[PDB]
Amino acid sequence: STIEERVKKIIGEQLGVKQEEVTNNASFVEDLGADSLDTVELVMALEEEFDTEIPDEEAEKITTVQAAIDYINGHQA
Amino acid sequence: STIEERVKKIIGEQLGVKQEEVTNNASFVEDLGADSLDTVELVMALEEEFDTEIPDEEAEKITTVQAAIDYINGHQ
Amino acid sequence: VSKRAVITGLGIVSSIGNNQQEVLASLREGRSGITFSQELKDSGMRSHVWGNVKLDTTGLIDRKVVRFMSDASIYAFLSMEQAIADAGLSPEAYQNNPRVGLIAGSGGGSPRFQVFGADAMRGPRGLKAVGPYVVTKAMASGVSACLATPFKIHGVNYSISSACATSAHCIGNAVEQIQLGKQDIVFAGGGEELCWEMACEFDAMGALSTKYNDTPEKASRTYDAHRDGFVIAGGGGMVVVEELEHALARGAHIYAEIVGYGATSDGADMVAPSGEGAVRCMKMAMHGVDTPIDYLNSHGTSTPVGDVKELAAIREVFGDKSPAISATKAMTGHSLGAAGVQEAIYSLLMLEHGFIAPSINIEELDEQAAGLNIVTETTDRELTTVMSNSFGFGGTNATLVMRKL
Amino acid sequence: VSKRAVITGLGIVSSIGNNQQEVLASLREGRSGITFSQELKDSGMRSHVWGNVKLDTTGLIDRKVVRFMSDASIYAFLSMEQAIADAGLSPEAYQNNPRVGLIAGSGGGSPRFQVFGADAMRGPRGLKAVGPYVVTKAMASGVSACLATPFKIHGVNYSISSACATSAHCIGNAVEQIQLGKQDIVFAGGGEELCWEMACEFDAMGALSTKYNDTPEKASRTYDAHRDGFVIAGGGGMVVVEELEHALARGAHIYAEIVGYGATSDGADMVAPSGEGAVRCMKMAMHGVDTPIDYLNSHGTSTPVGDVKELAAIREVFGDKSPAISATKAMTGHSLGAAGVQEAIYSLLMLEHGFIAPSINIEELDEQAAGLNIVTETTDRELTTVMSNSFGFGGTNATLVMRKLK
Ligand SMILES: *[C@@H](C(=O)CCCCCCCC)[C@@H](O)C(=O)NCCNC(=O)CCNC(=O)[C@H](O)C(C)(C)COP(*)(=O)O
Ligand SMILES: *[C@@H](C(=O)CCCCCCCC)[C@@H](O)C(=O)NCCNC(=O)CCNC(=O)[C@H](O)C(C)(C)COP(*)(=O)O
Repeated sequence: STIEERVKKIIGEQLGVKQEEVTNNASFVEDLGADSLDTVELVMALEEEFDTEIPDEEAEKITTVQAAIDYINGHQA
Repeated sequence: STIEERVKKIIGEQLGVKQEEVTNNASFVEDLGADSLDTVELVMALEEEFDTEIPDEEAEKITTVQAAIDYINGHQ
Repeated sequence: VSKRAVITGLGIVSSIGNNQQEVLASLREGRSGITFSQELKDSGMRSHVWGNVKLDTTGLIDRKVVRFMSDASIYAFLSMEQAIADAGLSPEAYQNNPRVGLIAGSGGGSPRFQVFGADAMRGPRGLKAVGPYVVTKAMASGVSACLATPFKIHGVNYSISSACATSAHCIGNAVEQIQLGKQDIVFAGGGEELCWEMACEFDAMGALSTKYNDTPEKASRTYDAHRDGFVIAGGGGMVVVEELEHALARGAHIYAEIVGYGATSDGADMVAPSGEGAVRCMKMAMHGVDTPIDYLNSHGTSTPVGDVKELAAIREVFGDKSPAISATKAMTGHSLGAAGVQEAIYSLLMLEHGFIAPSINIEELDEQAAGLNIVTETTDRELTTVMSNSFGFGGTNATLVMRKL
Repeated sequence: VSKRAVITGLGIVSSIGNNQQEVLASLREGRSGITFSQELKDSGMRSHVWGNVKLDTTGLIDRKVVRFMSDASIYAFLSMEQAIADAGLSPEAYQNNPRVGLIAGSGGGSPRFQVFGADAMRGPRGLKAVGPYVVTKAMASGVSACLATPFKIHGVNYSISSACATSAHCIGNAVEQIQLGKQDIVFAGGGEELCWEMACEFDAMGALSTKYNDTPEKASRTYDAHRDGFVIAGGGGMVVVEELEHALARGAHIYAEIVGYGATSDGADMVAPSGEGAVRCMKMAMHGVDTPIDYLNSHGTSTPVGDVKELAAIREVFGDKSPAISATKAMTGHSLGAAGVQEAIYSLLMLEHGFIAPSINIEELDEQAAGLNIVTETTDRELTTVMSNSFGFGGTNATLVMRKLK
């Protein structure tokens, strides 16, 4: 929601890519200064934060801030 | 395999010598071509094979197959 | 005058052959070295394929020398013996000679024995379980140390390491030794062990193949739309780099001269190439080479990112004059540090036996591979000049150009 | 084989100093860098002393850069930062520049992180506990890969590995690249991590000092009759190797010319030196050098086997004209892969600052040092030509000779 997930995700992502104030439209790579391995690592961090394992086909799609919130809000845990 | 047979198999495999050229009075260094790292490994294998510990003081005294066989016999 | 360097002997142990004859046959037939690994699966990995060496090495090498070696050294050693035989060198010729040297490396030393040593330290026996032989199996220079010593090498003795360019930089550095007049002969090449200890770290970056554990011979599939990473492989290779006048005077068989060697750096990303480094690398290898590249052994690892960037760089280097390309890794898998020397040898056999080997398992091509001459059927051709590429993490690039006299 | 090569900058992270000024002070005072090690003792090890780098590295390297790095790469990266500044080089001069390369290695990659990625894989989380950064940390070329990438190096880029000769061969090969006219500048050096995982492998051989754990600063004692093995150490070092004309035309500070490089092989014993190969290596490095060797920084690890064999070789080469000799490892311990470049750096600091650093901890001098000039106390002297030896397992030998510019 925001502090349910959006904020938490947003915390997760800002600590991961090291950034401050991440916008809902931001692209990890195009806007937040990330690469493949950062995002691999960011998926791990979102898995620790919510005690869930994100499928490969799904994690492949998690490349924007919204894609991260949409995945955690639109599924389980 | 008795003490002797186990001791000669260890010596034989590690020094690369057929288990019949392991004479009882053969010297690891003079007769079976052991070098200083062979010496470390042989003592470590014997220690493991018979659960005995062999201090450095004792290991320098063991120059022959029979001295090894004799050392294992008289510790446990 | 600066000297010229030629290849007078080769040796190889690879997933597709235990000597150059077995390899020649495999290359002509497009035979796959890839098989299912119950070791990879037992470890917890998602890649269950690999290009394993099909040979029990137990007891092949003398106890007194094999006691120091990890498998990378074993494979490089066995390759050296074949290379010495191929070059027709007697012991009196290459042993105890300050003009004969060796440069050979591995990408990773021995992860298996670094892990063994720590596992044994932490157990009940402590040091007593470690043994006195782990250092030479684990050091990054094991391949050169474990060969230079029993072969009585008196000249240069060291390893190059540059990830999956490792053994091509070895060959190139060996050529520079000849060029500088410092050595008459340098044995050059490398080896790599095959183990879950190192495979699993590649899986953790999702760089290996995950989807075809049920169809091993198809998992490595360079330039194909549904490639999902590379197939890890092990093995070894060695070539005899020799000064040209020295080779002629002794009556040696010369496969080819090394007419070009490129080594550049991307200075960009740690795990993805830039193409810009590769462009300069091939360019610097072709510098002064007045004949065209008849065949190009690509680096091609069956990765999403890798295959395209190299075709891009290939396209920029050659214009409307593009040459033929195949990725032998589609058959062999990826031997890492041993890759460069093995592919140099595959290219040398294509030159010696006048064919081009095929890039296999290309069911559906990739759009970016358009207009390019990816040879997918064995083709007989009088080759005269061939080129091989190797690239590696850290943006390191190597290219070798090999020509008949 | 015609261009001339000089050192125009250096950097170092060492058990005796975190930069060259601190290293200079330790060298002049004969200060020991060896300390007691909890980690080593805890592991089960008989050797409880090491040459640790006394430096908090928290925050010294950008997060996006250090994520790929083992300690070896960290030490070399910090050493390279120092050396670039010391050479007076700016990004515009050395970055994105195809004539600027890097040759830098380690003796053993990262044993710590290879055991890490294996300890993790076999643990509960498996692949996710391993994480995606273990290859660049554990691969043998990690030192070169983890520096050439963030420093935007475009020329040559690879590691040489040759056990304890590693970073000396790196400098030598850097010199050949200049000589061949392929590069204007090559950063050359190395690094090594310090960890029980690697040190216990040496302890198992009998290679490490074990009898002096109570007095750690006396454990490393090259040429002492009661030496009992080397004291493991870690660190990094980097020198800027530059083509001569290029250096002169930019007003660079030049420490020395590299006027000799030997690289030979024993072809004899895997772990004990033949001495014959060292003789040829030193002779090769002295070839065409028309000035005497004023000071020789031996390899001198404090091993019973090793030290005397090298003394015997120095006798053979020099005869009744021994250079002044000292083993700085008695102060610093043995940094393995990084030893070569750090000792090239000590020798360059002795040459630049006009002194001979002492060979410490010699209570009783071994009977084989006879006829050799082993300097045991700091001695101010105007040096012109210095030599440094480095040897490794597998019979690999390297020698560097460095000389002031006319
Ligand atoms: C080998 C290599 O260079 C590194 C390992 C060798 C040493 C092993 C020692 C272990 C202890 C291969 O990775 C290789 O050939 N690399 C050269 C470049 N080729 C290539 O195909 C690029 C690989 N990159 C990728 O697959 C992606 O770029 C990756 C992994 C970064 C995915 O993240 P992102 O870009 O999506
Ligand atoms: C370093 C070295 O060469 C190895 C580097 C390994 C890199 C990292 C690997 C990680 C797993 C030193 O060992 C070194 O500098 N060696 C060269 C100088 N030699 C020397 O001082 C003598 C060494 N040998 C001995 O002391 C004996 O041979 C011993 C004790 C090992 C066995 O005794 P035996 O010969 O009487």
